[PDB]
Amino acid sequence: MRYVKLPKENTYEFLERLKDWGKLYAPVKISDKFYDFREIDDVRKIEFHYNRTIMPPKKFFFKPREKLFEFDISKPEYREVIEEVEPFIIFGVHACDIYGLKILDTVYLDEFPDKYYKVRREKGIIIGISCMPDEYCFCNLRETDFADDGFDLFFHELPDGWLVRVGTPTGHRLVDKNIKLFEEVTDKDICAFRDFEKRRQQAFKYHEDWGNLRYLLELEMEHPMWDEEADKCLACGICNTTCPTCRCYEVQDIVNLDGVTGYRERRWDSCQFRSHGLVAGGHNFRPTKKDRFRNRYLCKNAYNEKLGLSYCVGCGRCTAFCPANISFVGNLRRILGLEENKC
Amino acid sequence: MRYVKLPKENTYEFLERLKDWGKLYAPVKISDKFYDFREIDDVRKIEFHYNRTIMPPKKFFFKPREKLFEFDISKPEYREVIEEVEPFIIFGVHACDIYGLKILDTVYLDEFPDKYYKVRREKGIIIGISCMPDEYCFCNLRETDFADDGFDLFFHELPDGWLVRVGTPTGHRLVDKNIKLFEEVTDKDICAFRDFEKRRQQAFKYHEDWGNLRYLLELEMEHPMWDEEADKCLACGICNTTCPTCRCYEVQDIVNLDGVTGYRERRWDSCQFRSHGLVAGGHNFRPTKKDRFRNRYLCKNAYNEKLGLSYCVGCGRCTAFCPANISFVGNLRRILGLEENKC
Amino acid sequence: KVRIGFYALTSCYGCQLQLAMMDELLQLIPNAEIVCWFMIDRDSIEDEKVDIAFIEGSVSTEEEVELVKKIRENAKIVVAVGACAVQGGVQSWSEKPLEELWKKVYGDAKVKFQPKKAEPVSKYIKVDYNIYGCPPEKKDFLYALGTFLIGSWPEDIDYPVCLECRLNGHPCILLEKGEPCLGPVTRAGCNARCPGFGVACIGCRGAIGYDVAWFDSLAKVFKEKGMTKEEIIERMKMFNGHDERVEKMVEKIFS
Amino acid sequence: NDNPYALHRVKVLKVYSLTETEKLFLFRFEDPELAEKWTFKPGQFVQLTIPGVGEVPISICSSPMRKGFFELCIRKAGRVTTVVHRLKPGDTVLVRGPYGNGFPVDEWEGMDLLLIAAGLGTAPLRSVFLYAMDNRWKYGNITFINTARYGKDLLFYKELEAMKDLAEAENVKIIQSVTRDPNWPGLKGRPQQFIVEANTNPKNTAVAICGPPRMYKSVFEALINYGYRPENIFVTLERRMKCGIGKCGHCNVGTSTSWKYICKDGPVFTYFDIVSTPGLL
Amino acid sequence: NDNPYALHRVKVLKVYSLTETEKLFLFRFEDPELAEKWTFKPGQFVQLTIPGVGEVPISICSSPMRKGFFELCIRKAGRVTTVVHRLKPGDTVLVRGPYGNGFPVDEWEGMDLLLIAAGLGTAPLRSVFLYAMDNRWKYGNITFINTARYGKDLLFYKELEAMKDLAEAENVKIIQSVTRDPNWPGLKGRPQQFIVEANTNPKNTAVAICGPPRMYKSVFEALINYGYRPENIFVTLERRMKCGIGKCGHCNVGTSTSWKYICKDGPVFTYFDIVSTPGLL
Ligand SMILES: Cc1cc2nc3c(=O)[nH]c(=O)nc-3n(C[C@H](O)[C@H](O)[C@H](O)COP(=O)(O)OP(=O)(O)OC[C@H]3O[C@@H](n4cnc5c(N)ncnc54)[C@H](O)[C@@H]3O)c2cc1C
Ligand SMILES: Cc1cc2nc3c(=O)[nH]c(=O)nc-3n(C[C@H](O)[C@H](O)[C@H](O)COP(=O)(O)OP(=O)(O)OC[C@H]3O[C@@H](n4cnc5c(N)ncnc54)[C@H](O)[C@@H]3O)c2cc1C
Ligand code: SF4
Ligand code: SF4
Ligand code: SF4
Ligand code: SF4
Ligand code: SF4
Ligand code: SF4
Ligand code: SF4
Ligand code: SF4
Ligand code: SF4
Ligand code: SF4
Ligand code: SF4
Ligand code: FES
Ligand code: FES
Repeated sequence: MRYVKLPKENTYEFLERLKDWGKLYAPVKISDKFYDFREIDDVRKIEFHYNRTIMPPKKFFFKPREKLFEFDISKPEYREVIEEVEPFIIFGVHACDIYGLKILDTVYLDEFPDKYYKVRREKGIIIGISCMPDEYCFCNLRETDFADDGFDLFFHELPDGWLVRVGTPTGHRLVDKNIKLFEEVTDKDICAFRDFEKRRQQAFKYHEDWGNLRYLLELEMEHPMWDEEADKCLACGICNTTCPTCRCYEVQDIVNLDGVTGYRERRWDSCQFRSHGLVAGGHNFRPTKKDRFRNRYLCKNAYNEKLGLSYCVGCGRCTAFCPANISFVGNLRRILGLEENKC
Repeated sequence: MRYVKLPKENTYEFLERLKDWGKLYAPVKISDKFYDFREIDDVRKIEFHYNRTIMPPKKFFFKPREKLFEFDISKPEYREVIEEVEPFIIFGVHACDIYGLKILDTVYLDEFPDKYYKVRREKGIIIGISCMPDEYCFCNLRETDFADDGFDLFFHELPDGWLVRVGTPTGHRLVDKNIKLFEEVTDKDICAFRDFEKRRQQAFKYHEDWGNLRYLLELEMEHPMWDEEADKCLACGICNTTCPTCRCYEVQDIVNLDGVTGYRERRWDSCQFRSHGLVAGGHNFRPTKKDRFRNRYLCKNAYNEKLGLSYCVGCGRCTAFCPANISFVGNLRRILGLEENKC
Repeated sequence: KVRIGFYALTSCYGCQLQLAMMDELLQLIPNAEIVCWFMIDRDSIEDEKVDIAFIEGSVSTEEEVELVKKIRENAKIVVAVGACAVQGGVQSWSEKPLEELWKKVYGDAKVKFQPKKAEPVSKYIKVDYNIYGCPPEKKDFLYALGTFLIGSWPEDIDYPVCLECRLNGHPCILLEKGEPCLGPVTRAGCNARCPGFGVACIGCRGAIGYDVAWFDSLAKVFKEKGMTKEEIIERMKMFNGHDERVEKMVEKIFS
Repeated sequence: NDNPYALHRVKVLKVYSLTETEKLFLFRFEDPELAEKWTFKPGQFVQLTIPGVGEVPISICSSPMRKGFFELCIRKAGRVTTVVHRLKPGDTVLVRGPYGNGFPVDEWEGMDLLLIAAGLGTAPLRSVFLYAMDNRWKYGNITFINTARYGKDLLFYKELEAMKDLAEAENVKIIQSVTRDPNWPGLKGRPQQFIVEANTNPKNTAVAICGPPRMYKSVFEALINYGYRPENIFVTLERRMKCGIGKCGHCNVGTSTSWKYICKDGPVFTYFDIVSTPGLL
Repeated sequence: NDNPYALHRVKVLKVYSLTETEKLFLFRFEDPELAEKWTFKPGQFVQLTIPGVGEVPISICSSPMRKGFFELCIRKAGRVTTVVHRLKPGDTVLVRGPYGNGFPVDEWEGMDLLLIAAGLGTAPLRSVFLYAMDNRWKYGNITFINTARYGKDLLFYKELEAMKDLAEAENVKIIQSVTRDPNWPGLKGRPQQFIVEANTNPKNTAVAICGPPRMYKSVFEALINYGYRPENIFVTLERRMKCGIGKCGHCNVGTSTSWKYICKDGPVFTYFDIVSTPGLL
C-alpha cells in the first residue's frame, strides 16, 4: 500500500474535493458530549477527534428503519422498494467500527446475500481514522485496534499532517486525482507515526488477555452476579440498539386505511424486549430479565470462525450509553474473577 | 462442550484404551533435551509435560519426504501412490501446533484440495494439552494460546487429574466408550483450572501488542539490522524445516537405474536455499542472503484473511533451534521499536 | 363495510380531532361506515349495534358507567383509545377523594347530575385492544384501523420510547442532563417526540404491560441523580395514576 | 432474482380439517417454472406469508418426489395462524423457498428407522415416513410412533390406521398411543413405554425424534438404556423465526462455546449437539 | 478425479521452429472428452510435464475458441526445456489444467486495446490478440506492439507482417520494432517511443503489457504521461512455479501488507497493484 502525506493545511481542501464525488457522512456535534454521523454541508463543523458515535456506522448499510416491500392485497404481490444510491464516502470510521462493518458483511453477505445490505456496501468508501482511547474503549482486548482491509483510505494522524494509507482501489483514484494537494512521506513522519501508535497503545485503560471467556462463561451460567446486574438493568435495549454488531431486527406489517395497500417495515430489536424470544402459547425461551441479560452477554461473547473475532468489537458504546452504568467489561472481568477472586 | 474429568490414576488406562482405536503418536524423548512425535508402544515413555517437538505435527499430514507418483516413460502414465491409513490419534498437540494445523488446512484444502493432505487430515484425531510456557514461547503475541476448534479432546491439566473438553462427535464417542474411567467436574476443579490458566497467562516472558508489525515492516525494509542478522545467519533452513506453518516444498524427479521406474519425490524446502527463487538465465529474485532472510521474515509476518492470524504461530522453534541463536521475536521488536528505541 | 362507532366520554376530544386531522380519513369512508361520531356526524345512531367501538375518554359519571355498559352490550370488539380510556389518563392523577375535589373546585354547589371518580374503562368493561398515546399517534390509528379492516388485530407493543429515540438518533436526555425522562418504561409509537425536541418524556403512552415495566431500576437511576422518592413517584403515575404496580415497585427499591 | 427475501405465489388446492385445533392444506405454485423445478429435503420448513399480516414457518409434511405439491399442517394458536385458518381453497398466499437442513435421509440407506413423534412435531416425521415409504427398497423395517395427549389430537390417525394392515405386511410397526386418555379405546403409555417394543436392531438403527423437548430427556434415556446408537439420533427444535436466512437473530440456541442458529444449523440436530450444549432443551 | 496434481495426456501434433532460440508446438489431448470439454481464459498458463524430467509453466498462446488445440512457444534455456526441444511431432507428454487468472478480456468489450509486448512475453499477448481478432465485434481499434532486441528475436514476425496489409483495413496498427541492433531494416527505438503513435483514445483504452519488468517503469511513465487511464493497465510477471495450485510457495511476490501468490492472484495483475506493492518489478 502507498503512503501519501497530507499536510494539515490541505485537510479541509481534500475534504472539499472529496465532496465532489458524493455525499459525505462525518461525525458532527449533536449535543454537549454526544457525536453522531450526520450528513456534511459545511466542512468546518466536522470534529476529527471524537470519542464515539451514538449510532454505529452500520446505519448506512443496515438502515435503522427500512421499508422492505410495499404490497397490494388484491392480486397479492410484494414490490421491493430499492432505490439507486450514489457512492457515499463515510469519513471518520474507527478501527473497531471497521471491524464491526466487516463482521456485519460476514453475517449479511454469507450464503444468502441481503440485497439491501449489498447494494449499499458495494457503493461506500470507508475512511479509517486512528482513534485515541478514552476511559471506555477496549478495542485491544477484542483485537480490533488496527485493520488491514475494508478501508479505501486510512487517515493516521500526524503532528504535521495526516498520513494516508490507500490500501485499496478507488483510494488510489481519489489520491491520484487530488495529488496536487498531497505530498510524500519519509522517515521524519514515519518515526512520529510510530511514536503516536506507541502512545495510543500505552494509553489503554485495560490490558489483559481474554482468551478463555467463551469457555468459562458456560461454567458460570448461574452466577449471582447475573441476578444482581439484571436487577440493576432497566431493559431499555440501548446496549444493543447502539451496538455495531447486532444483526437482530423485527419485521412488522402496516396496512393503510384503504385496506388494500401497505408496506413491510424492518427495525432493530433487542433481546431485552419481551417479544424477541416468544413462541405460541405464551412460552418464552428467555422469560426472566436475567435470562435475556445472560443471553445478550453470551451472544456478544460468541465466536465467529469466518474471521476469528468475537462479535463484540470493544467499542464501549454499551457500557458508556447504558443509563444504569452497568459495566460490560467490569461484569465480564468479574466472570473471570479479577474483582472478587473467591475461588 | 462437555467437561469430563480424568483422575490421574486413570490417565495411562485411558491411553491404553485409546491405543485400541489406532496408532498413537505421542511426544517422546529422542535426546537429552529434544522432543519428537515418535510412534509409541509402551505408554510409560510418554512425556506429558514437554516444551516443544523438534518436528511440528504437520509431518503426519504434510509428510516430510513423500512420493507423489510412480511413473513409466513408455506409455507415459503417472500412478498416484496413496495408501489407506487407519485412524491415528495424535496425543499432545499444543495450542500453537493446533493453530498451525488449522493454517495448513486453510492452505492445503482451499479451492484445490490436496488429496494427500486431505486423506490424512480426515482420519486424524487431535488431542490438545495445556502446555506451560518456557523461555521461548510467544503464542500470546500472535494470539494462538487457546484453541476453539480443531481438537477432539483437550487435556487441560488439573492438580487432581486431567480436564477433558470434547468438541466433536468422535471425541464424544471415544469418551463415552470408556466413561467408566471418567468422572464429572464440579467447582472444586473449575477453580483449580482457573488458577492454572491464570498462572499460564502470567508466566509468559513477552507481553506486548504486536499490532502494526506488518505495515511497519515495509517501511523498514532497508534496515541495517537485516544485513547484520543475515551476516550472522548460517543459511541452513532449520528455521523453516522445523516451522509448523511453512507450506513450501521442492519437487524432484528420480529415475531408476534403467529405463522405466520413477518416483516424484516431494520434500520441504526453505527460502535460504539458493534454488528456491531461481529462474532461467541465473536470475534470482532474492539473490543476496539478506534478501532471502527478509523474504522469510515478511512471509511469516503475512496476513491470512481466512483466519485473521499471522502465519507465524509463535511456537518459538525458529528462535530456539537456530544454531546461530538468531532471535526472531528480538528482531521483530527491533523493527517494532521495543528493542531499539532510536527514531 | 365495518360498522365503526366513536363514543365520547369526558375527554378533551384530542383523539377524535387527531383522527380528523389525518387526511387518510377520506379513504376510510369508502371502506367502512360510521354509526356514531357525534362531533362529525349529526344523524348518528347512539344505540345501534356496531362491530368495533372506539371508546374515547375516562369514566367520571354514572351516566358514563351505564353508557360504557351499553357499549359493551352492543359491540363485538371494544377498543380503548388514548390514555384516558386505557388507564384513566390525567383525569385520575389526583389520589384525593371525589368529595375533596368537589369541595375544592365547586365548593358547596350542587348539580342535578351525579359525578364520579375518574377510572379507566378497563375497570368496568372488558377492552380487547388499545391504541396508546395522548393523543394517539396517527401511525397507531393507521395501523389499528388497517389491521381491523383486513380482519386481524393489532398486537400489544412492549418496546419503550428509547427504541425510537435510539433509532432516530436523538441525544439521550437521561445520560446527558439527568432530567426525569420516562422513556425506558413507556410504550413506543410516538417516534420519540419529546426526547427529539429536548424535553423529558412524561409517560405520554402509559407503562409497558405484561409485567415488563421495571420501575425499580428506573427509580434507582432517578435516585442516583438526586431525586427524592416522592418526587420520583409523582413524576410517574402522571398518566399511570391508577396502576397498582408502580407504588409497590418504587417502595421495593426505597425499602 | 438475487433478492433473498423474495417470495413466490402459491394457491391452496384443497383444505382438510385434520382436528379441532389443526388443519391440513394442499399447495401448488402458480408459476409453472417454479412448480416443475421446486424441490426440498424432508425436514426443511417454509416461510408462509399471508399478505399484510406476517410470515410464519411451517415444516413441510409431504413427499419430495411429488413435484409441485406440498402440505402444511397448521394449528390456530395466534394472529397469523388465525388468519391462515380462514383461507379457502383457491386463494393466494406468498411462500418462500425451503430453508434449513432436513433429516439426513441421504446418509440413511437400508438401516432400520425409529421415527418417534410426539405432539405437534409429527409433520416433519410424517414427511420422512412418506419419503421412506416412497423408496421402501432402500430401507429396513421402520417403526413410526405418533403420540398425543388429548386422544382426539392423534394427527393423521385415520391415514395410519388405514395403512396399518399394509404396514404390518411390509414389516412396518406403526404405533399410536395416548398419554392422558385412560378412557380412549387404544394404547395407553408414554412413547418411552412403547419404544421398548421396537423391531429395529439397535446396532444398525437410525432414530429421528420430533415434538416437545420436555420428553426429549426421557426418550434419550430410554433409547440409550436399550443400547441404541447415540451417533444415530436426530431431533428437531423450534425457536422464533422471522427471516429464515440467518439474519433475524431470534432463533439463537446454545452457549458461547457453540452458539448455533436453527435456520442454518438445523432444524435437524444431533444427539451429541443436544447433550453438548445445555439449554437446547 | 479429485487429485489436484493430476495430469492429462497430450500429443504434439506439429512442431514449428519459430526462431533459433524459441520453438512453437501444436498440442491436442489424447482423451476425446478432455479435448472437447477443455477451455481456458486468455492469459492462463499450463504446467507442461516431461515424464521423468520435471514440470515447467508455459503460457497458452492460442485462441480459446478452437477447442482441443493450443500452442506453446518454448525457449531452450535449461534442463527441462532442452529435453522439450527434442520432442518430435506425435510424441506424448503430460499436461495439467489451466491455472491462474487470464487477461480480463470479458470486461474489455467496447473499448480500444493497446497490446504492448516485449521480449518473450509476446505469447500471452499473442493469445489475447488472437482472441480479439476472432471476436472483432466486441472491441474497437487495437494496436499490437511486439518488440525484441536482436531483430531475429521478433516472435511471429512473418505472421504479423503477412496480416499487416489486411490489419490496416481493420483499424489494427500492428507495430514491430527493435531496440539494440540498427542494422535491421525496420523500425528502431525503445517500445515506449512507439506508443505515442497509438490510435487508441486514452479516455477509453485498456492496456495490456507483458515481458521483462525492467521496461515496466518506463512504459508506465510513458502511458501515464500521455493521459492513458492507469485503472486500465494490466501486466504479467513470472516467478518460480512447481505446483500451480498455491502449495509450492516459490511464486511469492510483494510485502507483508500485500503478499500475493502469482498462481492464485495472477498472473495478470493491475497497475495499482504494481505501484502499491514494491518488489513486484
Ligand atoms: C422450524 C419450525 C417449524 C414449524 N413447523 C410447524 C408445523 O409443521 N406445524 C405447525 O402447526 N406449526 C409449526 N410451527 C409453529 C408455527 O410456526 C407457529 O405456530 C406460528 O408461527 C404461530 O404464529 P402466530 O403469529 O400465530 O403466533 P404469534 O405469537 O401471534 O406470532 C409470533 C411470531 O413469531 C414467529 N414465530 C416463529 N416460530 C414461532 C413459534 N414456534 N411459535 C410462535 N411464533 C413463532 C412468527 O413470525 C409469529 O408470527 C413451526 C415452527 C418452527 C420454528
Ligand atoms: C507464468 C509463466 C509463464 C511462462 N510462459 C512462457 C512462455 O510462454 N514461453 C516460454 O518460452 N517460457 C515461458 N515461461 C518460462 C518457462 O516456464 C521457463 O523458462 C522454464 O521453467 C525453464 O525450465 P528449466 O528446467 O529449463 O529451468 P531450470 O532453471 O533448469 O529449472 C528450474 C525450475 O523452476 C521452475 N520454473 C518456474 N518458472 C520458471 C522460470 N521463469 N524460469 C525458470 N524456471 C522456472 C521449473 O519447474 C523449472 O524446471 C513462463 C514462466 C512462467 C512462470
Ligand atoms: S474502541 Fe478503539 S477503534 Fe473503537 S472508537 Fe475507541 S479507539 Fe476507536
Ligand atoms: S443499556 Fe443498560 S439498562 Fe438498558 S437494556 Fe442495556 S444493560 Fe439494561
Ligand atoms: S446481543 Fe442480542 S440483539 Fe445483539 S446480536 Fe446477540 S441476540 Fe441479537
Ligand atoms: S457489546 Fe458493547 S462493546 Fe461490544 S460491540 Fe456491542 S456495544 Fe460495543
Ligand atoms: S507458543 Fe508455547 S505456550 Fe503457546 S501454544 Fe505453542 S507451545 Fe504452548
Ligand atoms: S536456523 Fe538460523 S542460521 Fe539456520 S537458516 Fe534459519 S536463521 Fe539462518
Ligand atoms: S517463510 Fe519461506 S519456507 Fe516458510 S512459508 Fe514463507 S516462503 Fe515458504
Ligand atoms: S516463524 Fe518461528 S515462531 Fe513462527 S511459526 Fe515458524 S518456527 Fe514457530
Ligand atoms: S387521551 Fe390524551 S389527547 Fe385523548 S382526550 Fe385524553 S388527554 Fe386528550
Ligand atoms: S432521552 Fe429518554 S427516551 Fe431517549 S433514550 Fe434517553 S431515556 Fe430513552
Ligand atoms: S416521548 Fe413520552 S411524553 Fe412525549 S409523546 Fe412520546 S410518550 Fe408522550
Ligand atoms: S432464522 Fe433468522 S437468524 Fe436464524
Ligand atoms: S504457484 Fe505454487 S505457491 Fe503459487
